Amino acid sequence: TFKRRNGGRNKHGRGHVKYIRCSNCAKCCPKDKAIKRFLVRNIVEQAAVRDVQEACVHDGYVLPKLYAKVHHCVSCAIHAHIVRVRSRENRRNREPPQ
Amino acid sequence: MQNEVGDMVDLYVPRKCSATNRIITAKDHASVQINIGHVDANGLYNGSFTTFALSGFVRAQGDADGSLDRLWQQKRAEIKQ
Amino acid sequence: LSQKEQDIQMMLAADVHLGTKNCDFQMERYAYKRRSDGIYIINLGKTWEKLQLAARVIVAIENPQDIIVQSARPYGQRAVLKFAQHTGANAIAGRHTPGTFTNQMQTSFSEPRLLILTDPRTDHQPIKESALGNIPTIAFCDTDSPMRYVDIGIPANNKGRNSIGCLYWLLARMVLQMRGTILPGHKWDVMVDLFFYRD
Amino acid sequence: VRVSVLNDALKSMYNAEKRGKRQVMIRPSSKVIIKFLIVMQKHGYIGEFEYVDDHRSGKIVVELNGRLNKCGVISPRFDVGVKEIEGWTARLLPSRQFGYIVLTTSAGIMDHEEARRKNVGGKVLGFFY
Amino acid sequence: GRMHSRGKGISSSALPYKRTPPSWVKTAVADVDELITKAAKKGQMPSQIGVLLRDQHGIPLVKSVTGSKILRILKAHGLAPEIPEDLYFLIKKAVAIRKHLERNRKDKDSKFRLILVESRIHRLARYYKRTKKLPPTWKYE
Amino acid sequence: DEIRVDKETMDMLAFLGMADLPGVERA
Amino acid sequence: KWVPVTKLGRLVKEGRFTKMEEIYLHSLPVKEHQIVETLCPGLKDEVMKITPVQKQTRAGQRTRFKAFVVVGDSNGHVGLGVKCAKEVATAIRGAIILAKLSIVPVRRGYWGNKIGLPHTVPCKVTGKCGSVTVRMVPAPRGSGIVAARVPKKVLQFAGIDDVFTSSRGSTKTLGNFVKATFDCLMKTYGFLTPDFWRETTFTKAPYQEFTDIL
Amino acid sequence: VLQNDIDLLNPPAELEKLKHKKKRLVQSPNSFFMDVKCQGCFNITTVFSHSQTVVVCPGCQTVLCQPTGGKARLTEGCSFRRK
RNA sequence: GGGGCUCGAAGACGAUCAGAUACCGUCCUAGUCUCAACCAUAAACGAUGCCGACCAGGGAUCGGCGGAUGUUGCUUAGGACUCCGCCGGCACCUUAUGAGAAAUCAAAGUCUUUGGGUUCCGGGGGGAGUAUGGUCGCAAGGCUGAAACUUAAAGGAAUUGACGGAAGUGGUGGAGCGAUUUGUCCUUUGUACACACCG
Ligand SMILES: [K+]
Ligand SMILES: [K+]
Ligand SMILES: [K+]
Ligand SMILES: [K+]
Ligand SMILES: [Mg+2]
Ligand SMILES: [Mg+2]
Ligand SMILES: [Mg+2]
Ligand SMILES: [Mg+2]
Ligand SMILES: [Mg+2]
Ligand SMILES: [Mg+2]
Ligand SMILES: [Mg+2]
Ligand SMILES: [Mg+2]
Ligand SMILES: [Zn+2]
Repeated sequence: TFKRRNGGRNKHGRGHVKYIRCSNCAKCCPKDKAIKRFLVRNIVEQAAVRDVQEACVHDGYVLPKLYAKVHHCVSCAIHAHIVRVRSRENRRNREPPQ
Repeated sequence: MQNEVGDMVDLYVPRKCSATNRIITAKDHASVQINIGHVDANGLYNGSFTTFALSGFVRAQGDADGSLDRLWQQKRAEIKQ
Repeated sequence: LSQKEQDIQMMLAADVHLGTKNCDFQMERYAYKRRSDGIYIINLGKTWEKLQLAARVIVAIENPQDIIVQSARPYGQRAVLKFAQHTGANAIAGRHTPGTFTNQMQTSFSEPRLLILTDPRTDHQPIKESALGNIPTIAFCDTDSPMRYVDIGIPANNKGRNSIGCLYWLLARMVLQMRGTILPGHKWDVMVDLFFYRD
Repeated sequence: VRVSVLNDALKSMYNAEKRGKRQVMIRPSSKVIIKFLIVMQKHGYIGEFEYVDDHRSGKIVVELNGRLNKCGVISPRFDVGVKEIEGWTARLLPSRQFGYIVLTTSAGIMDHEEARRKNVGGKVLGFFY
Repeated sequence: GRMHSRGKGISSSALPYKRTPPSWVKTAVADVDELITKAAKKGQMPSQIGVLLRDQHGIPLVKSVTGSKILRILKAHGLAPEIPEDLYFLIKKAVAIRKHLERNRKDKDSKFRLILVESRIHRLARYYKRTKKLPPTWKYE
Repeated sequence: DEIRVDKETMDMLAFLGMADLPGVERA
Repeated sequence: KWVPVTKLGRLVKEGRFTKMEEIYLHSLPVKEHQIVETLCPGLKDEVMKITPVQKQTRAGQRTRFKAFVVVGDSNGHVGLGVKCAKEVATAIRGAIILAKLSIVPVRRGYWGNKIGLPHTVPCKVTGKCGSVTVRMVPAPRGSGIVAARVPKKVLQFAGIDDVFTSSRGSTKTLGNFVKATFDCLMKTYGFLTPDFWRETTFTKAPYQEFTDIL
Repeated sequence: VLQNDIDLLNPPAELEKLKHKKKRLVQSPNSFFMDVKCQGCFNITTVFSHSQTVVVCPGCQTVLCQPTGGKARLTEGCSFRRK
């Protein structure tokens, strides 16, 4: 039984795709197959935000952010609940979270 | 089918689709039969009509509307309706 | 003016020619051109001729009770019930009961000789059921209306109060004129306003 | 590549007839396809057909009347004597009452009944019914 | 289909139905013929001669005007190439690739393309020997 | 009366030979 | 005794119909078995097989019984019914009603000279259900039914005297074997032959024929 | 559209222009020859619309057309008429 | 032969463990990099050979071309956007009028109404890609490739249930070839279990 039409990856009209290394376990996963998330967080937890914005010499100072594109293998993405097992009908939905 | 004696041997003579000429079978429940009434001058409906039957295949394809519209144009031309 | 001219006058008043940004491949035979922004303009002589053919079909049904008009839409109810009131057909409004045309043990069981619908894409369930009981269908089809199991698809704007009201009022007028109810030398006393949806 | 233009013609006609189309375009055109189409028209299985000259291999536009169940070629064009026509018709035809096998004979391209009437054998082009 | 690739392009020229010269063509037949003779005299091949007669002269197609093809006209006046033009160009490509490989040994892709080019050369040479447009013992090395 | 329509729809009306007593350009 | 719930049932009850081919002409769905009994009286009835089907449950297995029933008048009408029920007797009773409700016309022809009454299939015809494909070849008079036991019974009820058959696939699956044979018999009034080339006259449907009664 | 709504022998001429050159009833080229009129000098010098050669005015003047992927680009300040 | 950062078969050690020649941790040899010469094997997969014809709809996208556009930190064209087409390409969505054991597939369709051309290749499960012979290779191995004997199933798809050291009851009608299912909105999911994981 073939579970997915794309075989669990994104590879059409090409042969080899270079792999990445999983952020958690350092597993070798193809770049097109690995689960990829772009996390834009703040260097300061929502809580420390006020305390830090207070201890600032410069009154006008937007707190810098953190940008990171995180790579995950299937096992770690499922374990971390980044992706969850879905019903047969819902698997064909590729739309990002509504 | 006629016997060599000269008798009809078929239980019945099934209708054919007016668009695709296909035989309309007894269990073809998607098939229909449309009666288009005839109007004389002043728009009154005479009581006579022309009949078209469309197989379930042509209706399932979606070409039933266009097929019926073409058939009606032709007959209307011919009978002056 | 001619009767055709007057009817297309009312259609232009009611935006019955205003299509959608998308046009179905089996409805392209009625779309005349495409507006610059994307709207297809429906050829309204084709709409008038389809209405005339539908009326010819309806008046040939010598028992109007064998005709069902349905609108799952909210702007079609008034129009559908008034069309049934004037023509003499049956009007179901809102949800069709899956089984109405098939389940002979249902209380809502009916065997209509003709099924008139408002939008083939909002009314897909009764069309699917009519594909199981040899029921011919008349529908008011938009540019994007699927044409499966539709026998007389009138090309017209469905999404819209005025369009639905005008289309049903014209169809009822044509049916009654062919029946002789509206005498040819006289107009129809009912205005199109009573076919519109009330908020 | 195009190996048998007759096969493409007959298969396109068969697909169009199944689809309910009333016209089918044939490209390329050939004398064998026009001769097969004449047999088909003579037996009433097709209507008008039109050869379109394009100073190349031509085009044929055939009117379809819904009377076709199937038309196909036999490849290879097996040698068929007059005596083997019965076996071939049993193999390919729905009944001994209807259907035609088209043969290429030195007397011309013809249906199997006409081949029997002149006692001429040849090679099988195809069939239609 | 491309003989040596999966490409399925259909780009090509489409000759007009009218096989006679357009009324605006007024060049006399002998004029175009001697123009072709000069063109071949510097060394142009029939394809280039046709290109030049098309874009620099009022000659859309030589066959329509004269009634004959360029290679036939050149053969009539004894200026046709010894090696046919397509084979000449294929051999030129082959020797260019061979020179490149004599400089570049690691170019395995160019080696594969050279194999394809020489396969095309052998095909076309076999056809030309069968049609007697090449010496019966003509050999490519 | 005062049926404001655009160029494409007036084209259709013309193609249908429709004078449209109130047919007016929307500009 | 019988209260007809459909428009067709009302007309059949009153006697507006005499034969089942008037229903066949208009492809009307038959939803009351009393219609078939009224219009096709010479119907026999035979249970082809009883099959136990099991649905695995938490506590053991839930066994139901599937009954295959073939009806027919041996004169061009055949029907097949399949009903699954908790009791065998009700499974058979339900399948007989279903078999009557699926009574279809069967076209019969002549292998050669059209002498006497039709005795075989008019043409080669095939039916498929699951992996089972059933072919029927017209046979000369006196050939009999050259078929397996399952298709022979259906051909006997259809009224076919002579026929050659061939089958491929898992015909051991009797539901598919019997369904494929029934589909093959059904597709026999559907092959267009030059004798059906005459244009249809389009008689009135019984719905519009008796709108005064209905 | 639906081919049942058209005649394959008499196709609508509006939609034949947009078909590929080879996919028409009778294939014809969509190229043409033109009488290019330069700025001041007569030099009609017929040019192929899809010319692959840099056409130069007879009096060794500036270039008149530029080869491109498709139709040749006439140089700035030149008119033309189809032939 | 050179290079040898990192990582890292083997190895050593440290843990965990009932045991732990493993999983976890540390240091690491060959190797990982390169040159010359070999090797010719992968779930080398779309598990789908190639060429050709036909047969649904749709919107994206890439390359080229044509047409129409009205705005450009633009240098009239042209670029950049926008819209409409044509050809070609990687694909995607819907649908059955098709096919299929189904999963599913717009080809895996145009098949008992069976024939466009051509190559390779399978014939219950093991023994067995084993023995032997031959051939290639330095070797590792590659290619070709049995039999004796043994066995009543093995296997595929799908259904229900049970389990998971996974996540959070008829009737009639409708769907399915069907087991079944809908109705009934513990559920979803995986399963090689069905005596049902105490498997
Ligand atoms: K993924
Ligand atoms: K090219
Ligand atoms: K494209
Ligand atoms: K049920
Ligand atoms: Mg790979
Ligand atoms: Mg291998
Ligand atoms: Mg493989
Ligand atoms: Mg491969
Ligand atoms: Mg075969
Ligand atoms: Mg074996
Ligand atoms: Mg049920
Ligand atoms: Mg699995
Ligand atoms: Zn991981």
